[PDB]
Amino acid sequence: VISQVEAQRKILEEAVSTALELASGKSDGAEVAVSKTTGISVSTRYGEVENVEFNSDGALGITVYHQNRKGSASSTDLSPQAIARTVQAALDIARYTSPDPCAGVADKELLAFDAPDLDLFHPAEVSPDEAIELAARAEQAALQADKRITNTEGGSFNSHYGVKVFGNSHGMLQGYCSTRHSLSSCVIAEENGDMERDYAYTIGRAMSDLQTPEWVGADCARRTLSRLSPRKLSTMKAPVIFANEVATGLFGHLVGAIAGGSVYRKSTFLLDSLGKQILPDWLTIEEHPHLLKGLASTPFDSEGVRTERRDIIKDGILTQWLLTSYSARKLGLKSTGHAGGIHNWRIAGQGLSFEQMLKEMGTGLVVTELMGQGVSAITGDYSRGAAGFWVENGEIQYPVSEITIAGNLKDMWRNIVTVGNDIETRSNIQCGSVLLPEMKIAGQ
Amino acid sequence: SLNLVSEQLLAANGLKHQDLFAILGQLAERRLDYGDLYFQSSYHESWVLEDRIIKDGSYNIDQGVGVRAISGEKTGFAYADQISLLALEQSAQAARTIVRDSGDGKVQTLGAVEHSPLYTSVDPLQSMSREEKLDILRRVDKVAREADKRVQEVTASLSGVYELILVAATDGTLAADVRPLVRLSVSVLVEEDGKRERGASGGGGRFGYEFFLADLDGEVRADAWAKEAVRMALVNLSAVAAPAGTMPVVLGAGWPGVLLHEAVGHGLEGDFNRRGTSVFSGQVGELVASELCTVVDDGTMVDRRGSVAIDDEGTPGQYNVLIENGILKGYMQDKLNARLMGMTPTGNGRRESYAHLPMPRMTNTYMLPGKSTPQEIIESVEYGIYAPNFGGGQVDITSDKFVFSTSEAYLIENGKVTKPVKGATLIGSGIETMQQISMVGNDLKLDNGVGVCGKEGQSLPVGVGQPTLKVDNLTVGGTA
Ligand SMILES: [Zn+2]
Repeated sequence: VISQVEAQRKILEEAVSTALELASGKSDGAEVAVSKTTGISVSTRYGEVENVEFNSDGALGITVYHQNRKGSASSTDLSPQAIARTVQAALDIARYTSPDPCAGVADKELLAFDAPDLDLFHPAEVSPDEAIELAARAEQAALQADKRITNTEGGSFNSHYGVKVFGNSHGMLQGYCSTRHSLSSCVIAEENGDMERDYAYTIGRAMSDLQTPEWVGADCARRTLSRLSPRKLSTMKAPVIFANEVATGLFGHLVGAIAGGSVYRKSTFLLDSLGKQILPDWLTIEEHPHLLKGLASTPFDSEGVRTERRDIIKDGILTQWLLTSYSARKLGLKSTGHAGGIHNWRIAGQGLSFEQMLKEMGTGLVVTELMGQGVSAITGDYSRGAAGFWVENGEIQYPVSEITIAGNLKDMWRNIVTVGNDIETRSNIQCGSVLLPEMKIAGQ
Repeated sequence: SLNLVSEQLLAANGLKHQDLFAILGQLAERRLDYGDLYFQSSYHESWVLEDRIIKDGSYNIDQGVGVRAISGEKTGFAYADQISLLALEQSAQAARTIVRDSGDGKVQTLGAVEHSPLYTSVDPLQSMSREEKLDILRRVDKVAREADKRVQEVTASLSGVYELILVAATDGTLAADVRPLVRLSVSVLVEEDGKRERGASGGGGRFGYEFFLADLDGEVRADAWAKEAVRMALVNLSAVAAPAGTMPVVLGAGWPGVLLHEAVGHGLEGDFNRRGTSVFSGQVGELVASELCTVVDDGTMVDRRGSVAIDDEGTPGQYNVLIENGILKGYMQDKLNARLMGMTPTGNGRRESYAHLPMPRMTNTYMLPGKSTPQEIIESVEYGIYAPNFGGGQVDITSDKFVFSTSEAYLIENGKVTKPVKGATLIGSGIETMQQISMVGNDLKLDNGVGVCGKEGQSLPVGVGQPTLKVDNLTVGGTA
């Protein structure tokens, strides 16, 4: 596989050089990205192979600039002739677009000319038959857990490697390799004329960082069985815990609200909040783009800009926007290396377990799953479908579904009571469960 | 028809009909029920205006072949981002390994049959000049800004695709399509006394960009849509808190048809029902909606975003009655699930591209009109919501819970529409909510050409539709 990957890497590097050279005579600047992803995706049904999918995807993207006019083109064909056509397409477009001085290649002084090795590449030679056996093991462990499990949506195993190369007309040309492997199962349980489905999974850059198939199956069944016989709450106001998985998404809404694109367009409810307290004064959000093997580690952003260790929130204070080249120029600032998103967020727990948070809350709603969109970028208004558990006397009483929770993110974030030690570790943003003092719950 | 696509996809890439025979033969060396070869090329453009200038433009090209081998429940799948004999051979040889056992090698002779055309074969990317395309956007910007002094920002985009497909299969299917699709999107920001809000409009379909300059009720369509985005932004700017709880909800005609897409649409896709994982599994012949409700999925509609002259397996699009006077009639199928359920293809076998597997997917999903006027429906509510527009939604087909979120909504008080209210997510159970439909309007319309549907990571263009209707009890996710 490493001979295959090194061969792909050389091909991609030449493709970037070729595109940049073809552009150089007819543009003031150009940026070129190429990627290749290869691997396998398999599923099982009742422990037998269902699907075997062989994946092989490639792509080349180019943006060129002339008189501050921009044009872009892309192709999945990396032959020299296809590259020539893609370059000419982008150049032709830039004859019709308008001069826009905030457009252009990222600032030379911010580029990752010598990009760090973040050890993202841990390939595995997994045959389809071996992949199938892993999926089957996870699914069978789920199906054997309890006699109320009566159907399946299957086991699934995925293993891929990727090569990405970026270059631009300031002389940057840097590339890196990565791997991702994952294993999941999803089953259906029934009780008293009600069906429920849930899943469990494990993910990592190295095969030896995964949970066992049998762990996945046990987790899948536990989650699925816990959903049985839900109640629809009556309409009320109560405290709400966002369980760790959805709590990561609660902090996730911050990304849109502090993105430079939203800020310069005045389309964020946090427009006037830079340097002000938006979160509790003990809460810090640490960004760590250079974690070795990190799930969202990156040696540079999508415009080739260096990434840095940053405290996005420090002691409840919003310290910075998330800027790209274009939005930074619009605001008179410099890129913070956030083209393409955020790069590993970490929020520490304040010392309580999940069980202790339930005791602290006493009576209230725990949300474990949210449905729908219902979050306004410009106002912060929040209205989402929810499922979870009702808590009374500090103990889970029954599952709940067919309800909504509503409020405003500005209020929700400012008034967080505590964050748990039960940290979710499979995601970009990693935190524990989050206690909110009050939300409007719509139901019966 | 087939000829033109076959020259572009096969002949231009050094392939003939007999190469198709040979590759399908390679698949049939194993013990399969079915195998297919799916050829595609597509060309996508987009242009974006913001801050009164043309900021961005893009041109995107894709091409490839996907090859499937199917045996009962099982699919092997491989593909390549090129159209060549070697790509075909490599793909077929990988995909057939789904089963180890030898097959009888029997395949039906390849034979194309006529289908009805549903949209032009003229390339929309080439049929209008770039200067005229960009003038559509400039017009949108000018009209929006002239509509109200509070308009501070307008983003307007034009997006077009031209797509050629050819499918050849072991059951003798040989079919081709030429698929145009265009979309105009408008978003506006309004400001008053330091408060800001946004509004949006747009649509399109399977035709050229000239559609945006044609007449809509006595005005130029793009002017009308520019004005609509401004109107929506101004409604939202004035909106007050929505009420929380269970109440009557009156849904407008058209895009509020998202109701159907979420509450029944996905639940009636044959893959979920074959597996027994949908709440509708085994329920054919039962009352799954009020007796006032007839719900169809219709791939035959001339020029529409959601239509399929052929689906991605070569099956001509069909008018499929799913629910008739409240009674479940059947499911949307692809070839695989049809065989496994002992049913027949319905024209719902769709894939995002050559690089993805087809499955049962919606086309244009709507409710047939009834006898009530929209005014009668509004007048019947003492206290509730009127919601003439929505964003998107979501459904859990197993537990039968679904949501959809309002983008324009109002209180109804004493049978009159009163105060505009803020965006709220509405939640219910699919079958139970459909059973609460007590009034069905005489004013059926489909959406303007905006639908995007997701399933298993695959995005597709869809349509939805309905008349004005009344749900007697639905949970509204307000704060007040
Ligand atoms: Zn959908």
